[PDB]
Amino acid sequence: SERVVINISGLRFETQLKTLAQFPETLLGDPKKRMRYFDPLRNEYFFDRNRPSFDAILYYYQSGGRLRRPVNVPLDIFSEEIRFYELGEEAMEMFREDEGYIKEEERPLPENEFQRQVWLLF
Amino acid sequence: SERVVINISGLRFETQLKTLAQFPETLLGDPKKRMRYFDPLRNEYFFDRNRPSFDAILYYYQSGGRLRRPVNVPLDIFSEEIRFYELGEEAMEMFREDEGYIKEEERPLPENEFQRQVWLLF
Amino acid sequence: LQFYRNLGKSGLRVSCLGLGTWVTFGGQITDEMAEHLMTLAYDNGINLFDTAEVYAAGKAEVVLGNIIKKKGWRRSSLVITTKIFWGGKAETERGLSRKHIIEGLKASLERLQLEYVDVVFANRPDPNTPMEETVRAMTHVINQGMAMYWGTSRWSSMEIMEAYSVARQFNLIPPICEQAEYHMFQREKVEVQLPELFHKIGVGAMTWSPLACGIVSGKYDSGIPPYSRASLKGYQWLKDKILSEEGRRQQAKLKELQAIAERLGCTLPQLAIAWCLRNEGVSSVLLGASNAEQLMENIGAIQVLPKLSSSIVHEIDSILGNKPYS
Amino acid sequence: LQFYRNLGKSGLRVSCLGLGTWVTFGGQITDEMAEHLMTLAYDNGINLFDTAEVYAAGKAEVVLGNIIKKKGWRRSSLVITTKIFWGGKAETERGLSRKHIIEGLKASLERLQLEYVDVVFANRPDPNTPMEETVRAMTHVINQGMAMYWGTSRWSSMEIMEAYSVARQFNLIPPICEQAEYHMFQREKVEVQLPELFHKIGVGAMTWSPLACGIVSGKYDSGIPPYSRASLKGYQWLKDKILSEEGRRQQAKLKELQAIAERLGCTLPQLAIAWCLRNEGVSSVLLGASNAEQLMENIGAIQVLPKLSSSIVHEIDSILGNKPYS
Ligand SMILES: NC(=O)c1ccc[n+]([C@@H]2O[C@H](COP(=O)([O-])OP(=O)(O)OC[C@H]3O[C@@H](n4cnc5c(N)ncnc54)[C@H](OP(=O)(O)O)[C@@H]3O)[C@@H](O)[C@H]2O)c1
Ligand SMILES: NC(=O)c1ccc[n+]([C@@H]2O[C@H](COP(=O)([O-])OP(=O)(O)OC[C@H]3O[C@@H](n4cnc5c(N)ncnc54)[C@H](OP(=O)(O)O)[C@@H]3O)[C@@H](O)[C@H]2O)c1
Repeated sequence: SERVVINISGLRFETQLKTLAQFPETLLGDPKKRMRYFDPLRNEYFFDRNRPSFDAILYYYQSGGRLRRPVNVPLDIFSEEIRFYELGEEAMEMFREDEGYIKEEERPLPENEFQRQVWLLF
Repeated sequence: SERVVINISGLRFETQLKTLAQFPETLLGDPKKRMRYFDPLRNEYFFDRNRPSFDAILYYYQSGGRLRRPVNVPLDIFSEEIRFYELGEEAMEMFREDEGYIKEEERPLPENEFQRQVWLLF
Repeated sequence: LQFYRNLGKSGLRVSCLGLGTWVTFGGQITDEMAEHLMTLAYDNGINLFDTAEVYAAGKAEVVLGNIIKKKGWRRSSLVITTKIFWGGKAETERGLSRKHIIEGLKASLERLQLEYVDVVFANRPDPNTPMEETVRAMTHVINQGMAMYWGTSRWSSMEIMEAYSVARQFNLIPPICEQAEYHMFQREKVEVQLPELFHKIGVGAMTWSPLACGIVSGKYDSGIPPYSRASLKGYQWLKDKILSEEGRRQQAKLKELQAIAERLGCTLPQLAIAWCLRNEGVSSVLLGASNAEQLMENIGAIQVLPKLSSSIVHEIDSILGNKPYS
Repeated sequence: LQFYRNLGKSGLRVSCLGLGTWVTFGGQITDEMAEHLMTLAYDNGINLFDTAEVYAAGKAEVVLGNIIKKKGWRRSSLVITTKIFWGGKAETERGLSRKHIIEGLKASLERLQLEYVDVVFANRPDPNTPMEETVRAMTHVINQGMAMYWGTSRWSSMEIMEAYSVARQFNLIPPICEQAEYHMFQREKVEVQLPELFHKIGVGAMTWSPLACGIVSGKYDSGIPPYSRASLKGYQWLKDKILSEEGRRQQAKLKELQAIAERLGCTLPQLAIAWCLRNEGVSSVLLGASNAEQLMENIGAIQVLPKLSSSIVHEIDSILGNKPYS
């Protein structure tokens, strides 16, 4: 129940340690990864980053997995924040799907020299 | 006129005790229900929850009943917050109506074995 | 069953029973008797003694201090508390202004021949002094090593909460205890208002007049005994209460309570005192005594405490018919 | 190779080895021997001496103080530390309440004939006292010039972090050190829990019983020698450990460690002490000694420190087979 204070460029966020400990493999969930951002003088973790985005990042832990991009935050900026906080590929995949994306197919000519070469001009 | 400080995941809210005492049957209106969330070290009630939603929750008490969902908050998330703060079914009903909902009808075959059974395949 | 208790949620451990000095010390009883009462209490594990600048115009503190000095008890084994508010005839010698709290406590400490008290109490609320000034002054005397903690007396829960919020606002020290009147005929505050403060901000209750000045002892069942507090010069007000219409009503109810005492196998005073300690919210009860007999009997209330079952408590509520609405 | 180290991240510089007074001073050894041990340590650059109100019921502090006063060493050249918690039989004479910390430290300072100690430690955690009260009291005695810094002893890392957050919350002073037990058969806390506190909030470790009361010296390889701590009246508990089933197991492993000592060219005690200093998280190790021979040998652990290679450390881990999981 120990509380944690995360300061996003001046904007103060507060949560419980158990809330973050829920997702260990993320930056805020792993003590060794967030250690770098701790300010022992103010007893808070400080990130010189985008403010509007963190709300959703924190809600992700509080909700237990809900990663919704705030209406007022550009998809390119929010996606960078998701990657910075290391939420993982599963969450990222779940995210792009909802944002209306996903899809990657197309093998490739194995018989190199011949097939693969012909299948490229056809 | 005593003042109350409610801290929503770091976001600081402040109001008068009489404003909350207006709706006793809610979590914030009932001393016994909010007692659990009090932090005697900082003299505030702390909730590890969704930030964007609380604005409207507090305005509900200040306005005397106006429960409007913030444009930037998903209906599914706001509805959960309304239930958590225990605003009551009347407010909830009033809310869904405005949000464009409401409606539940359809009795059911009483003469069990016979009627109710036939009325299901017809 | 737990003889020692934390005063509220602080780290200060007091015996569930303490000994007061109002009326008796430096007044009704001889210094010899005072030394006897204190020795008896100390030897029985009681570590809490309460006094006030106003009791016998300061003589109570002088007597209390002479005993402690004479007995040579280790200061660390005692919990001395004193109250401030009425310190003299002059306009500036009363109240909870920074001036009187500092001067008042300094003078009490002088009469007590002690470097400090464990808890200093505002003897009553002060409408003429802003809360900030009072909390800053109490915090000041604690930082000066004049007191270890401070508490309130006769303050409403609203006022206690104000002192607490003011303390948090300015990084000052909140009060840790309220000294409230409590006995079978005065239950409101301790049962309805204080419990919330106890659980919310840790303020505990240290109750006084558990026998309502002797009224609940049953000694006034038929008239004003000679040498009883009610007969003392200056306590006509108490005599008026006992003989009043409501006074007669109380005495009548006490005769009903006597049967409860016999069933529990104790005397009425023991039942009355044990009753006050039945709820966690009460940290300690300050006793009064004009002789050793009274003190030895009263201390026995601790043996009764375990027998106060829900059933018995409900029964006493019926007889008293004054249980406060929550 | 660095004889002097910062205590945690504070500016206080202590020798990597300090001398304690538990069991010995005012107890097992003569004041003459105590003066000899202290002189030897001081002349060898050790500037850290630890004592406690509880050791020999205060006599240890009295002996420590008599030596400092007699030798006339400059106060500024010493780092005296003392622990508070058990200060007497009375209910209020124990714990970390504001009352006992102030009275306890004041009394220790009196027995030490010193105006102040460099570091005052809460000898152990106190469940009955809110953290705020404790941190405010420690901060208070520091502001009064009674201590320069404060530390914890036997506190979990969770409790140490609580004191730190409470200090930040109220603008108080955080603790700078934890006095933890540490030797080859008690590695958990110092190796798994404390390092994080060291890097995060700068709290350093000052370890005690590096030889597990003598057990790791190898002197108990075959029975309880006469005059050893395990034979002293009152340490039957230690004797029980040595002869226990687990006791025999340890002694067996020590015979395996002896080969490591010979390879490094040192005695077992020197290896055991040097082992404790192998990681930065440990600021200093408090030694114990009943005679000058023991102290002169133990101080030699500093020459071994440089030889403790990863390979050697891995080897000792195999023999002990008790390396804690991170
Ligand atoms: N915070 C405040 O403003 C405040 C106000 C008042 C008091 N107090 C504190 O509370 C303490 C206790 O108050 P209190 O004196 O009113 O207490 P109490 O318990 O209500 O009354 C004690 C008095 O009743 C009589 N008595 C006690 N035990 C008896 C027994 N077993 N049999 C017969 N008579 C008995 C004695 O008077 P007689 O023998 O003379 O009849 C004795 O002096 C004070 O001394 C003071 O420290 C605080
Ligand atoms: N924070 C706390 O709660 C706490 C608790 C305990 C101790 N401490 C501190 O830590 C200090 C050290 O603890 P400790 O006394 O247990 O230390 P230790 O190093 O584990 O044991 C020292 C004892 O072992 C024996 N010994 C030492 N060197 C030896 C050698 N070369 N050969 C043979 N025997 C040797 C001696 O006892 P014999 O000669 O009598 O056998 C000596 O008294 C204490 O004095 C105290 O200041 C703190």
